[PDB]
Amino acid sequence: LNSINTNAGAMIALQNLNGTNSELTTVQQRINTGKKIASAKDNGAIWATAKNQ
Amino acid sequence: LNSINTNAGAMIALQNLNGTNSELTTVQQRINTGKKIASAKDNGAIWATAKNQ
Repeated sequence: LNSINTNAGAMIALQNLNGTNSELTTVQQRINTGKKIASAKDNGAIWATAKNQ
Repeated sequence: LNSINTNAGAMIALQNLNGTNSELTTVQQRINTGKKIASAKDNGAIWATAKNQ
Protein backbone atom coordinates (compact mmCIF):
# COMPACT_ATOMS: atom_id res chain seq x y z
CA LEU A 1 0.00 0.00 0.00
CA ASN A 2 1.66 3.19 -1.27
CA SER A 3 -0.76 5.42 0.60
CA ILE A 4 -0.35 9.18 0.30
CA ASN A 5 -2.85 10.04 3.05
CA THR A 6 -2.01 7.52 5.80
CA ASN A 7 1.34 6.43 7.27
CA ALA A 8 0.96 3.90 10.09
CA GLY A 9 4.71 3.37 10.42
CA ALA A 10 5.26 6.94 11.54
CA MET A 11 2.50 6.37 14.09
CA ILE A 12 4.26 3.29 15.45
CA ALA A 13 7.62 5.07 15.63
CA LEU A 14 5.98 8.04 17.34
CA GLN A 15 4.29 5.98 20.04
CA ASN A 16 7.57 4.16 20.67
CA LEU A 17 9.35 7.52 20.97
CA ASN A 18 6.68 8.73 23.40
CA GLY A 19 7.24 5.68 25.57
CA THR A 20 10.98 6.28 25.52
CA ASN A 21 10.43 9.90 26.57
CA SER A 22 8.17 8.68 29.37
CA GLU A 23 10.87 6.39 30.77
CA LEU A 24 13.46 9.16 30.43
CA THR A 25 11.24 11.62 32.32
CA THR A 26 10.74 8.99 35.01
CA VAL A 27 14.50 8.58 35.39
CA GLN A 28 14.91 12.38 35.45
CA GLN A 29 12.45 12.62 38.34
CA ARG A 30 14.12 9.65 40.00
CA ILE A 31 17.50 11.39 39.85
CA ASN A 32 16.04 14.73 41.00
CA THR A 33 14.39 13.49 44.18
CA GLY A 34 16.85 10.66 44.69
CA LYS A 35 13.81 8.66 45.81
CA LYS A 36 12.18 5.60 44.26
CA ILE A 37 8.76 6.86 45.44
CA ALA A 38 8.75 10.67 45.41
CA SER A 39 4.95 10.96 45.46
CA ALA A 40 1.71 9.02 45.80
CA LYS A 41 1.58 8.56 42.01
CA ASP A 42 4.73 6.42 42.19
CA ASN A 43 3.08 3.90 44.55
CA GLY A 44 0.57 4.97 47.16
CA ALA A 45 0.85 2.24 49.79
CA ILE A 46 4.58 2.42 50.54
CA TRP A 47 4.38 6.20 50.12
CA ALA A 48 1.75 6.57 52.86
CA THR A 49 3.67 4.08 55.00
CA ALA A 50 6.81 6.20 54.66
CA LYS A 51 4.85 9.38 55.41
CA ASN A 52 3.36 8.16 58.68
CA GLN A 53 6.57 6.41 59.68
CA LEU B 1 -21.58 -0.39 -47.51
CA ASN B 2 -20.91 3.02 -49.04
CA SER B 3 -23.84 4.84 -47.42
CA ILE B 4 -22.98 8.54 -47.53
CA ASN B 5 -25.60 9.47 -44.90
CA THR B 6 -24.14 7.22 -42.18
CA ASN B 7 -20.79 5.99 -40.81
CA ALA B 8 -21.35 3.54 -37.96
CA GLY B 9 -17.65 2.79 -37.56
CA ALA B 10 -16.85 6.33 -36.47
CA MET B 11 -19.68 5.97 -33.95
CA ILE B 12 -18.16 2.79 -32.51
CA ALA B 13 -14.75 4.47 -32.35
CA LEU B 14 -16.36 7.43 -30.57
CA GLN B 15 -17.90 5.05 -28.03
CA ASN B 16 -14.51 3.47 -27.40
CA LEU B 17 -12.86 6.88 -27.05
CA ASN B 18 -15.57 7.98 -24.61
CA GLY B 19 -14.99 4.91 -22.46
CA THR B 20 -11.23 5.46 -22.49
CA ASN B 21 -11.80 9.11 -21.55
CA SER B 22 -14.05 8.21 -18.63
CA GLU B 23 -11.47 5.72 -17.39
CA LEU B 24 -8.81 8.42 -17.63
CA THR B 25 -10.95 10.82 -15.57
CA THR B 26 -11.58 8.24 -12.86
CA VAL B 27 -7.83 7.56 -12.70
CA GLN B 28 -7.26 11.32 -12.52
CA GLN B 29 -9.55 11.42 -9.48
CA ARG B 30 -7.68 8.47 -7.97
CA ILE B 31 -4.41 10.36 -8.42
CA ASN B 32 -5.30 13.78 -7.07
CA THR B 33 -7.67 12.78 -4.27
CA GLY B 34 -5.28 10.04 -3.17
CA LYS B 35 -8.22 7.72 -2.42
CA LYS B 36 -9.94 5.03 -4.45
CA ILE B 37 -13.27 5.96 -2.78
CA ALA B 38 -13.55 9.73 -2.31
CA SER B 39 -17.33 10.19 -2.51
CA ALA B 40 -20.65 8.39 -2.27
CA LYS B 41 -20.71 8.15 -6.08
CA ASP B 42 -17.87 5.61 -5.93
CA ASN B 43 -19.32 3.10 -3.45
CA GLY B 44 -21.84 4.34 -0.92
CA ALA B 45 -21.71 1.68 1.80
CA ILE B 46 -17.95 1.64 2.35
CA TRP B 47 -17.93 5.44 2.06
CA ALA B 48 -20.55 5.82 4.80
CA THR B 49 -18.65 3.32 6.95
CA ALA B 50 -15.49 5.37 6.42
CA LYS B 51 -17.25 8.62 7.37
CA ASN B 52 -18.68 7.12 10.55
CA GLN B 53 -15.41 5.48 11.58
